[PDB]
Amino acid sequence: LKASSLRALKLMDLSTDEKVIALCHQAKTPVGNTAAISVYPRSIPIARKTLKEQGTPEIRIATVTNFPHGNDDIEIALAETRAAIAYGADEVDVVFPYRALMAGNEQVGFDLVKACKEACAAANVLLKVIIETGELKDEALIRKASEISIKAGADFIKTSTGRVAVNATPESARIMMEVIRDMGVEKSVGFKVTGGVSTAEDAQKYLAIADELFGADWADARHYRFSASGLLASLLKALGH
Repeated sequence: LKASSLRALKLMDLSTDEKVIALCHQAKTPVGNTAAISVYPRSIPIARKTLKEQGTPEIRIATVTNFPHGNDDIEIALAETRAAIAYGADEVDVVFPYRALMAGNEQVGFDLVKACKEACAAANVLLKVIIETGELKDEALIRKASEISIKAGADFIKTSTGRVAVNATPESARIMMEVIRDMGVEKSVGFKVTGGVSTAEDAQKYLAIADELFGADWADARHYRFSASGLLASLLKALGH
């Protein structure tokens, strides 16, 4: 559990200016740095300044766009993504238009993700795509949203916004990672769990899914992330802090 907890901590996207600064401080933990912090776009500049000032410039800055709604207006999602890039994001987590998919429109999800990926790729920014598994609910829809996102060039597929009633489950995590495996894209596509990981014991289980599917070396920071309320504290407690 100590080994899994240290591993999970180093895979976290940890999520007023004073609160952003505090977040950056919290990412620099006694046992190592989280992979990233996650803030709203407007907070990226002050976060970058803080991370540099505390000597942790390698902590990535992630942000969110089309968020949390997953609306199907490509031009708005793209403008927000371009703004996130311009603010200085290292990574952008865009919400997939999951309601449109549930209404039978697969193409708009492809087009939205693709537009955002093209912007991100031009700037060497990673794109994560939030599919909102807790709203999709159905295995087939979770697979479909995952598949479309991957085909459109997602660098990560992500369970959830954290803003709806149901976020990640072990089953939705397994389904999404199976899509990565089945599509043969494990080298280029990561998986991010949001919600459902309250404890160090939970984190261990989610990591074990990846280890079982791909082998224990797969889940590095380019391929696996965590975000959940309370998780950092639980991980630190497991590690003696």
